[PDB]
Amino acid sequence: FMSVYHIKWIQWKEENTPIITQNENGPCPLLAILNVLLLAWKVKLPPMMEIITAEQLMEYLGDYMLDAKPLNYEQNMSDAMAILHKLQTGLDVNVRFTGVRVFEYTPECIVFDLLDIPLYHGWLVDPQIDDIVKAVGNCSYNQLVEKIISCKQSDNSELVSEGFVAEQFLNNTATQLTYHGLCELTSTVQEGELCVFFRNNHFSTMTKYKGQLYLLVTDQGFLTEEKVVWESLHNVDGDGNFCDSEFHLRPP
Ligand SMILES: [Cl-]
Repeated sequence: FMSVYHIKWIQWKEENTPIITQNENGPCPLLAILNVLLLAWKVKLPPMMEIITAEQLMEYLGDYMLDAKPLNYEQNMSDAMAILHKLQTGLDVNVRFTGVRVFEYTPECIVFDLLDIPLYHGWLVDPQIDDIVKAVGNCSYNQLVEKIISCKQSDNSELVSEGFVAEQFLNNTATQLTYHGLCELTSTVQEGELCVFFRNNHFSTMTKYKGQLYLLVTDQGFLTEEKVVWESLHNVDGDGNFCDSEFHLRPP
């Protein structure tokens, strides 16, 4: 399977900087990870370049690992390279609902750790609602759907309660971003940090500028719109504000 991606050239901190736009693959982890490294100027593309294969994207990412090498790192780099192909053949990312950096460990955590790129989500139980805090506890998404099923079958009333309360949480927060998650993300990401944001099995490049969270606009529809670079993340539901590469509102 050969995939081709269109490169958008933007002015990022007053320097000519490429971003990879999504094709049929959509907002896959590979684009979100690459775009962090391109914006950080840790990977440079040829100034010509308009188009790039998934294969070349992979070569660039693996070359960046051998170049950023500073015996066991060899194993980890090799394991990361094998795992790196899962970044195109599905990533099973499993959040916990207790913190913006908390996920169930899967071997793909090897890639983010070796690349030293932070991974975040904002699917967070509101700590002010005690029955949800207790019902969800430390569950991963996958553990909670299992807990719901087990707990509804229980002869113990309390456990049947936690089951229904956990189901209510999943139904009511099905967008996979909560207001509390958005607040914890905003205060946790540092000014100018480049990072990956996980929501609804989609990966986005995220930054913070003057206290405000933005997602990099990767949608193919905006390839020639130089003034659409960032989208504000300021609410759980509805569209953010489209901004240029300097975070100013795109004129209507
Ligand atoms: Cl800036």
